[PDB]
Amino acid sequence: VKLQESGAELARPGASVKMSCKASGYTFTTYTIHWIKQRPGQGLEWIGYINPSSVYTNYNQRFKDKATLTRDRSSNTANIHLSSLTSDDSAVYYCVREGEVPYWGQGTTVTVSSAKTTPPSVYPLAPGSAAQTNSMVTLGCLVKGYFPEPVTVTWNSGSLSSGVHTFPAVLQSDLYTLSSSVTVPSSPRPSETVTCNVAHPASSTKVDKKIVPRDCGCKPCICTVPEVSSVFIFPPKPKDTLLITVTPKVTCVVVDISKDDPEVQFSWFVDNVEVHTAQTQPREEQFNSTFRVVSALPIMHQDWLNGKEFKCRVNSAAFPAPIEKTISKTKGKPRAPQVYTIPPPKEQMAKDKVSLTCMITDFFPEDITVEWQSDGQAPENYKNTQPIMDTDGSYFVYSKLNVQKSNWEAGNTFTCSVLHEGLHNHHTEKSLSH
Amino acid sequence: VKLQESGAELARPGASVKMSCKASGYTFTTYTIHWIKQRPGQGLEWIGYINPSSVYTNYNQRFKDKATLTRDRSSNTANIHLSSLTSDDSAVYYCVREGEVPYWGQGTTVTVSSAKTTPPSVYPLAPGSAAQTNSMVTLGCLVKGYFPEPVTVTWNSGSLSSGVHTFPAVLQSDLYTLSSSVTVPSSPRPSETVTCNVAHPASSTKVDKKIVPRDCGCKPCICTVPEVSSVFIFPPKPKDTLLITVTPKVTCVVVDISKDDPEVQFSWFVDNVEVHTAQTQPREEQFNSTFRVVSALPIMHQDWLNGKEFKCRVNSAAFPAPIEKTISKTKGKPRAPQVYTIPPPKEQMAKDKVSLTCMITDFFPEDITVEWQSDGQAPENYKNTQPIMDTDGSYFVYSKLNVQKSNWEAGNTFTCSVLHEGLHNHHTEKSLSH
Amino acid sequence: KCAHTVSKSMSMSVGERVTLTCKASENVVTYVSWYQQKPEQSPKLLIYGASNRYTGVPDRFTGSGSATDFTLTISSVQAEDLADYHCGQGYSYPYTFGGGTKLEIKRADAAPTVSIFPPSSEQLTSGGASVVCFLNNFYPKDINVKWKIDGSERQNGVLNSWTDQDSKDSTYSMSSTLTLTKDEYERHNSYTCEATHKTSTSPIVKSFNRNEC
Amino acid sequence: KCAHTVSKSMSMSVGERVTLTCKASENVVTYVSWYQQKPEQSPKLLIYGASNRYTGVPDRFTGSGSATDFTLTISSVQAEDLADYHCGQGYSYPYTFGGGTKLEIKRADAAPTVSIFPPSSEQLTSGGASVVCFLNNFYPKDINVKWKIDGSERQNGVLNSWTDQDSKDSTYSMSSTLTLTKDEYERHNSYTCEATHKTSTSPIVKSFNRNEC
Ligand SMILES: *[C@@H]1O[C@H](CO[C@H]2O[C@@H](C)[C@@H](O)[C@@H](O)[C@@H]2O)[C@@H](O[C@H]2O[C@H](CO)[C@@H](O[C@@H]3O[C@H](CO[C@H]4O[C@H](CO)[C@@H](O)[C@H](O)[C@@H]4O[C@@H]4O[C@H](CO)[C@@H](O[C@@H]5O[C@H](CO)[C@H](O)[C@H](O)[C@H]5O)[C@H](O)[C@H]4NC(C)=O)[C@@H](O)[C@H](O[C@H]4O[C@H](CO)[C@@H](O)[C@H](O)[C@@H]4O[C@@H]4O[C@H](CO)[C@@H](O)[C@H](O)[C@H]4NC(C)=O)[C@@H]3O)[C@H](O)[C@H]2NC(C)=O)[C@H](O)[C@H]1NC(C)=O
Ligand SMILES: *[C@@H]1O[C@H](CO[C@H]2O[C@@H](C)[C@@H](O)[C@@H](O)[C@@H]2O)[C@@H](O[C@H]2O[C@H](CO)[C@@H](O[C@@H]3O[C@H](CO[C@H]4O[C@H](CO)[C@@H](O)[C@H](O)[C@@H]4O[C@@H]4O[C@H](CO)[C@@H](O[C@@H]5O[C@H](CO)[C@H](O)[C@H](O)[C@H]5O)[C@H](O)[C@H]4NC(C)=O)[C@@H](O)[C@H](O[C@H]4O[C@H](CO)[C@@H](O)[C@H](O)[C@@H]4O[C@@H]4O[C@H](CO)[C@@H](O)[C@H](O)[C@H]4NC(C)=O)[C@@H]3O)[C@H](O)[C@H]2NC(C)=O)[C@H](O)[C@H]1NC(C)=O
Repeated sequence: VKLQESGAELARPGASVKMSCKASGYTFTTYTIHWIKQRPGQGLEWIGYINPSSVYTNYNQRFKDKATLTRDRSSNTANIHLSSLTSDDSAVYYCVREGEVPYWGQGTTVTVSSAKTTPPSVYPLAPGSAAQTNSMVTLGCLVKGYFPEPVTVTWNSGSLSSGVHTFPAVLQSDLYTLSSSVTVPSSPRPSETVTCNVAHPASSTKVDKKIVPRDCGCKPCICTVPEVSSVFIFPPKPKDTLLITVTPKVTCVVVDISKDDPEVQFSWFVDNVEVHTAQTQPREEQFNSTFRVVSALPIMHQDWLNGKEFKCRVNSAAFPAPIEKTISKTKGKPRAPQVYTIPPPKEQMAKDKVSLTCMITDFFPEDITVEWQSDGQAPENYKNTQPIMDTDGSYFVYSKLNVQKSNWEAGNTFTCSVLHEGLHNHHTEKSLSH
Repeated sequence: VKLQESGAELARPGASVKMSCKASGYTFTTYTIHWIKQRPGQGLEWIGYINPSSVYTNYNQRFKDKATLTRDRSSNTANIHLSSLTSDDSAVYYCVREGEVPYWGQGTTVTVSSAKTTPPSVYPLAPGSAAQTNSMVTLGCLVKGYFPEPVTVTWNSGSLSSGVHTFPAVLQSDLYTLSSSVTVPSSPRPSETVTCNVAHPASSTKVDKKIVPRDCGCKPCICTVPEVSSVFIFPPKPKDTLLITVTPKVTCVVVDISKDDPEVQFSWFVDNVEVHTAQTQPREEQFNSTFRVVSALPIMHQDWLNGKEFKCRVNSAAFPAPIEKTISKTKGKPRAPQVYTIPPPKEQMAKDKVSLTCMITDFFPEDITVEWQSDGQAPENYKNTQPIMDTDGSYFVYSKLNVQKSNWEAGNTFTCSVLHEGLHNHHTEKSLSH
Repeated sequence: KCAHTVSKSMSMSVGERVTLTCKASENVVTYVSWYQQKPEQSPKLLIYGASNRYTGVPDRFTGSGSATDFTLTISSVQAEDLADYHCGQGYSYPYTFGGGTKLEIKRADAAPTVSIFPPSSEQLTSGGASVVCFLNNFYPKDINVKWKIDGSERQNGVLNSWTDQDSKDSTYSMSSTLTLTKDEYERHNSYTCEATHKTSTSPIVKSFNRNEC
Repeated sequence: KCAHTVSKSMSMSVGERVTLTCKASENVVTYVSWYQQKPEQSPKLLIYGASNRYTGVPDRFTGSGSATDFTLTISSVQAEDLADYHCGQGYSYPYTFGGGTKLEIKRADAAPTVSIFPPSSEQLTSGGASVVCFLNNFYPKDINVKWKIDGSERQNGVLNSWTDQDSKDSTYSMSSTLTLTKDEYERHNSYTCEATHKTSTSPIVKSFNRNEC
């Protein structure tokens, strides 16, 4: 028992278009059928009107001889041929049928407009952080500058539909724009994401905007004083913290020192405790134009290894504040490098020299050291790349050894030793031989 | 017509002390005078009692032969000599005069305690911000850990006294503590300050604590900066200067910009010539405390490749001189990387994933770029080490590709492409396959 | 040839007996037909002729009239009664419908729930800044939005879209964006989106001070 | 040698005729003397002997008694009547005063005015955290403080100091601090200082997040 209308969208002022309110659910040919319209927040305005056969065809004022109402009883359809379109014809057009005008269709909305079809822009609305209280972080999405209407805003691909509030679009100087809100629980947002799925039908612009939040953390006070000096604390070499007979010294040196800054007086803190360095003060070295005071304090292996801080408090006359900086460790749960060996490739076998790389991988942290060993002792040439974080979050390093064909082919055996904490007794090593 | 008592504060349990209820306002010598006490929230306990002359001297139980009541009629004064002080003697001691015990004095409070005179600590109580409504921001001050009593809390040096509520001190394990509140209008607080003035008489600790509101979060970094900015010109990415469809942009950006330095007006020089950038001026970005104006001017490949300079002249109001800096090339005679391929090692062949490295060596300069290609197109995971200068003066880089055994053994073929100027047509590539 | 509907809108609570008439310019001897047009959907023939309820229509609904007047009494409102209503002159072409009335339902006061949002990082880079301010779920629609650029000032460039009376919720949830210059925004810090409804005798505010978030 | 004062405390409103007696162990033939001891100050000889008001004493005050009993009627209370009162046996040493009564004045109910304060930034750095909670101006003193570490729990380490019946205000204004571990406090967030007086049948709460600046 139904009739629905077809095609009729945007049209240039004056031009024409034809809509066809299609029916079904009974005998068409025995019925009178009108067309009516309604403009923005307006009343109902009756327009054309044909009849069963096609005899009478009563139209009216605002569309006389400029809009034509056909019919095709045979294959159930009514029509309207909007011709001279005055901008004031913009509306949605229904299609009923007499008896007393009982069954109105859906409606198609024409828009008599000179404007150009302009695709919008999505602007995700994330809250200004604050505190996520009351368990309800309402979100929103902004669609601005689209012409004409309408647009379909759906949340998380229509999955979400608890409490959303899409907003009636508003015309603003030939440009439409509106927004939509979405009341959700606090917890799911940070975690399980929310997207703004929208499409401008008349443009075909399907878009999904993931509402990412900001970082209200106040970490903006990074500066650099050009007047007084600035100290830098450097970690001990991994080999020192590994080889037991070697004593791991931690340094901390100042830079911008003139012909006034006294001995500076260095003082360290191994976990809010203070201690006697080792008179570590080779100090002042007439550099580029300023000096440089060193403080190479040795410390127990196990201390760094267990993970202890290292403050380097210092006090001078010019200093506005007795500055200091720690240097604890690289954190986390230590991973041992798989460490492998790859002899010179096939392609490179006629060259004068060759390259055997030592491939250490997926370890943690970068605190590691590498050496090779031709014959049976410390060699040269070997160079080590710098620890770079691979896919999973691990690291890996290559160590290339250079030698001649005579040396290689003479099966002199070369060895790659790797020192990393996660290693068995803080060490491992593999060997290559022809 | 009055009598007031003197000295008698804290005393070790057992030891002694003498208080002297002093009089005036009449003839002393013709009067009988007692002493009475009252302990914490207790009743009145009569004690000694002398007489006019000094004849009768009726004492009582709790103080017989252990407290002595003297007199000195001549120079108007009564006395008490507390000797064996049992902790249960701690109280305030009055001093009346018979007729029927009409004129009691002020009272001195003894405290028989083994405790040590401990000075307190002031802790200002600022409200947890919130909204200052109802026009009455009540404040408070906390005095904790003081022995013995008492203490004098005064607000804004006794000036304020509208509605304050000082709180009865309470003993808590040999430690006293209490607080005081102060009802004031909202407006004056933020503005006209309020201090907490207090003193522990028996210690002489006069202290004034300012009642600042709860120190909030995001504080303006606003690091201070001197005489204008400094610009830095950065070279284009090697891949841009190599891939022909990509256009090699050379940048140059300023840093120390305040809320005054205008648009700066950037202008480039390609060999003492000047040219029109590409309105390359995304400019000013509110950074740490200062802005940052960018100037990403594109340029022909062959220009850089041939070796042309790049001045970045700029002029502002604050600028003492229209500064500019070029960025020509790396010079030297270009060496092409030998570029090889090494599939996953023997040792690592049972693992979940594997590593095929691309070994590019002895080239020049570091201006080079690398990509892999599983199947036959752009892949993921591959990471590139940073160019490091080998023995002879050349360079070399490793590029690791990560994949699974199924992928590898399935002979899907992977390819490593390398782009370096010294290459045939600025490019080369090798491939690995199982 | 011309017919007008009484009370452009009517706010009634359930069970309330609501009536609205339609006055016509001439005599139209009982040839009017009231149509019910619920939001976002096609009208429906409610009653025809004088009264005579069309099939599929509740006994509560009732028509009346003769020549220049035509009532439509509804003893008791409902959720099924939220919509626009307008008489349709059917005597003689051209046919002309009433102006239409909007029956808004009452449900006792309910304050808003504001939430101010600062312009996205993507918009700010293209010039421009849209400070949005959603004041959801509230009744009635009688409320005034007042923005404050920094200290205390409205300005122009405010877009205030409401929404229709929700069906189950029965509340308006108007938004109020505010567009302006990129750096004009950067010249200011604290953006206040004040709002004054009836519910709270005091104003409902919410804002922020332009910081890295 | 022993004398006891009737009603340890008495709550009367102005104009009320209040009386309190003092019973003695033996016969003390009219040798008692009532002393008035207003807060924070030395006692004052009110009446002596049987009655006979001491000079500088109001006609309202009145003594009576003989041997084992001794009254002290006061037709009409006042501001000048807030204090403790206790008879003093003066027949024969050792002299012994009553237990003392506390005349609290009535003024009709008045709810408290709570205000919770979070431990200062200075105390927290020395270890320890004192959450204070002032419940000022209220009548009567019949109230129960209940703290909540985060969710819902009292705990111990609470210090509840009252204050004496104000003279003009006539209200108690008890405070209630709460000391604890520095990080224990850091392990929790929302601190609730609930309070249940008579006035409001419902409880009076006030609290905070801890994430407030
Ligand atoms: C005039 O004075 C000086 C000196 O004159 C010369 O200066 C050199 C640089 C040339 O210019 C030369 O021409 C001049 O003649 C001059 O330079 C100095 O001032 C700048 C000011 O910025 C200062 O800058 C810092 O540089 C750091 C790098 O410096 C190290 O590394 C380089 C390169 O490898 C090396 O050349 C340096 O010598 C230095 O390396 C030291 O060297 C000592 C010996 O000299 C080694 O000693 C060993 O120590 C170990 C134990 O540690 C054992 O005891 C061994 O036995 C012993 O031999 C050290 O091992 C070795 N250290 C290392 C690590 O190799 C640079 O790191 C630093 O950057 C930090 O700060 C910035 C902010 O400014 C941050 O953004 C950075 O991120 C970084 O901070 C850290 O960052 C990490 C993350 O990356 C975080 O995790 C950390 O938390 C964070 N903080 C900390 C504390 O780590 C900064 O750039 C130079 O270092 C100075 N020069 C020297 C030689 O030190 C002045 O400019 C000039 N005056 C003026 C006005 O211009
Ligand atoms: C507040 O303002 C700023 C901004 O706030 C942030 O700053 C950062 C640094 C953090 O502190 C953060 O917390 C703050 O919020 C702040 O910092 C700035 O001031 C300092 C002042 O010294 C300035 O210092 C310089 O830093 C140079 C390094 O900067 C580059 O590299 C770092 C690390 O990789 C990177 O983080 C930076 O972003 C920057 O990298 C740029 O980034 C842009 C995009 O941001 C890329 O864009 C690409 O460009 C290419 C084309 O080039 C294509 O178009 C791409 O498509 C496009 O995307 C660039 O590619 C990328 N460049 C590079 C190279 O990767 C450092 O180089 C510089 O050192 C020179 O000067 C010293 C003397 O001072 C010399 O001694 C050095 O040697 C060097 O000079 C050159 O040296 C070589 C030899 O080594 C010579 O051969 C050359 O001749 C010689 N001259 C020249 C001209 O080359 C210097 O240290 C920071 O750079 C500023 N921050 C930024 C982001 O730029 C302020 O400190 C703060 N204010 C105050 C008062 O504190």
